[PDB]
Amino acid sequence: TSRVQPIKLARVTKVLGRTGSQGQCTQVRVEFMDDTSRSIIRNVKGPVREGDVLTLLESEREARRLR
Amino acid sequence: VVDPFSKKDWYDVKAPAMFNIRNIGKTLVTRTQGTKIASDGLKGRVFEVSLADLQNDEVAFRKFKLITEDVQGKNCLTNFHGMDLTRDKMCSMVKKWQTMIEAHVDVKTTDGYLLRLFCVGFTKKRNNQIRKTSYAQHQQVRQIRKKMMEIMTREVQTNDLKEVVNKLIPDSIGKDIEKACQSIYPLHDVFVRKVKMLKKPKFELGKLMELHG
Amino acid sequence: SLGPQVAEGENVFGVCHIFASFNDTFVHVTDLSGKETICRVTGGMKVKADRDESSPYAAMLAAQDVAQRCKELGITALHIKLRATGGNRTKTPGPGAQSALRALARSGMKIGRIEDVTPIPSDSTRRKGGRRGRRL
Amino acid sequence: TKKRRNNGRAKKGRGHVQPIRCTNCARCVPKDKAIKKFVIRNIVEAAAVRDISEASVFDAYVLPKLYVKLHYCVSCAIHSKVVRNRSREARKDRTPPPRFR
Amino acid sequence: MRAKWRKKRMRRLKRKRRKMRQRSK
RNA sequence: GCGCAAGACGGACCAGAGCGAAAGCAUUUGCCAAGAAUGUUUUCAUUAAUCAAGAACGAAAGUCGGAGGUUCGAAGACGAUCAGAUACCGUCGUAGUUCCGACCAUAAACGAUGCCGACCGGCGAUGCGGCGGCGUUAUUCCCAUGACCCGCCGGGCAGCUUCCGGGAAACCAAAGUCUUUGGGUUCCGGGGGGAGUAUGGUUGCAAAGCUGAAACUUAAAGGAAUUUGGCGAAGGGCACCACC
Repeated sequence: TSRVQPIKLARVTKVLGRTGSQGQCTQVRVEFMDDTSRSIIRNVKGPVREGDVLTLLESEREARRLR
Repeated sequence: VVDPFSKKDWYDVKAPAMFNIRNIGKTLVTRTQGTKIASDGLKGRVFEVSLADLQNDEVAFRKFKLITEDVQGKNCLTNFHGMDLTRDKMCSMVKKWQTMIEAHVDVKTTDGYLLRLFCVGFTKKRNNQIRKTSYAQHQQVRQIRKKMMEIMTREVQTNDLKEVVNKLIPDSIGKDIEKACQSIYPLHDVFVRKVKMLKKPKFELGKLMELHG
Repeated sequence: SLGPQVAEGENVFGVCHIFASFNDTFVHVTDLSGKETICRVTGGMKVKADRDESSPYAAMLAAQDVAQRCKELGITALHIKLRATGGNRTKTPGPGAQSALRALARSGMKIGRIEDVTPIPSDSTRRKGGRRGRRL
Repeated sequence: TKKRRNNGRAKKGRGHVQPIRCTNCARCVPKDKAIKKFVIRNIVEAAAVRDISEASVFDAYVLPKLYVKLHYCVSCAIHSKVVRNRSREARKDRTPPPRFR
Repeated sequence: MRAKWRKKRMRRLKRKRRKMRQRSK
């Protein structure tokens, strides 16, 4: 790898539909605090809401669908 | 096992004198060693550069091919090789419910430069036209193609490469084709899409320094 | 491998041919003429499973490695030359071109003109497969 | 029984047309029978266009588009969710689905 | 059985009976 | 990335558009012959329609003799898949695929709908030729030609609607003008199998093509449409006797 990626803390703005085979995960529109202009979509697993901060280990991936 | 990029030299390329932006970029080649020389390795190199990066304020969907032929020390001197249009513009011009016209010649300049030209013409819908198709008959297409062929022929046999490249920087041939073909069937998108080069004469240095100053 | 040129005033250009089929992606960087090359890592180089060699992850890692090598040698500005498998097979680019381009732009370089150079045939030979196609 | 006024194609006074090849498949389908789809797309999506624009030499640069024509066989088009079956009284609708978005 | 392969088997029986008839002359 | 060589093909433009008796036909230019429709106050004057015998053309595959063989690819050689897989899938690959010269006359050769002629509703477009009319353009004036616009006429590929009418219905402006049954003419079918089979003749180098039965056996085989049901069919929702 030879890459120590810095961790990113990001805050959600809205909750999209629940993807997955059995609906275990959901899609959110999440935005960063260090740059409050960049907004990406992520697939998050677990009970989420509007306002919780997610710890992203990488910030350069875009959300895949259920398959 | 050794780094092969430690024995490279960064050269520079220069456009010929009819272009505004003289400096294009940097290309690199290995150092001279024995029989092979860095002068020969920069010989057959063709550069695909856009017109917007070689001129100041013109169309961005035009590209010119430049090939090096001699080097004078950290400066590669180029010459005109070919012309082509960008793929997105050529694909966006071609649309359904219109017919497109192709013509080509094998016209030769006043020196030993044999060129092959290509162009294109698409039919124009009128402003108050209610009809959808607006096609062209075969005899009108033949007359328009002959008109295009003679306009291609008339602008090249009395010129050499310099002022015909100066004419190829705008679409003056395209405007002349569109103006001349208005009495046959009105066209609206006429661009010289491809210029090739078949035959090249013996290499003369004097014309190269006259083409660079 | 050093160069005494200016860096603040202008930038050094190269071109990058991104070839992306449905089973492998290529990130190939040459000079302006294209004869001399700089670096290449394929999408099968990063992931060790040959199932998802055309994955966005492997294209992202390959583009990041290519950008790191290009910053190591000293290429800052880059012209994108996009190509699919072409021919008579298909013309849609594979599933790593956009991810590789976004990873290459996000790495901290400058992007010039994006060009599609996939080979478009003018009625070439017969496509591989029968008259009924590949039934499966 | 006869299902359609035409024969699933657009041949009326010809008798023979040139065949084309499917893109998802390799079946030899006639040109006027195959479901054609001219799709236009940008090189980047709506998420990466900002990342391309912030890392561009030219300010106010127009992103190019990608032009490709797709030829589909009937089973390939119905299995890729391009066209589906509909009612007997709704089969004679000629207009495409609306271009709202 | 579809008519195509029954016609093919019928033609093979034609070939066998024709060969047997012409070799039993 | 720069060049060389070989063969095949003519994308996008390309359409419920055109031509041809059908099979079929898509780069540019040149040569030769042919054809439909439109226009005609031209010419002959019944020369016409359909067709046993006979005759030309005729997809792909197949045969014989040459040149050439890029790609694809029957037979074949393997690798997976599977209980088996001499199948689907993947890598090679012979005849063939291409051209010339000579053969067969076969397709779901389908509009599954013979040809000529007459009559019976409406509408909007389309390709050709001719005619008329306000305006715009090939830069400002006039005329003619091209390009638009509004209409008429004839032929042609077609479309929408219809208590015309028909039909078992699907549907058809013909599949209508049919018990109120007769415009002219050629071919062809009498329940389902045996069977396009036996034999005879005939054509072909061959593969095969045309003509074409009977014994025996059977009470059904089929066409259109409605309801249920089940789809490894599609579109919406639900269930901890389903899942996460």
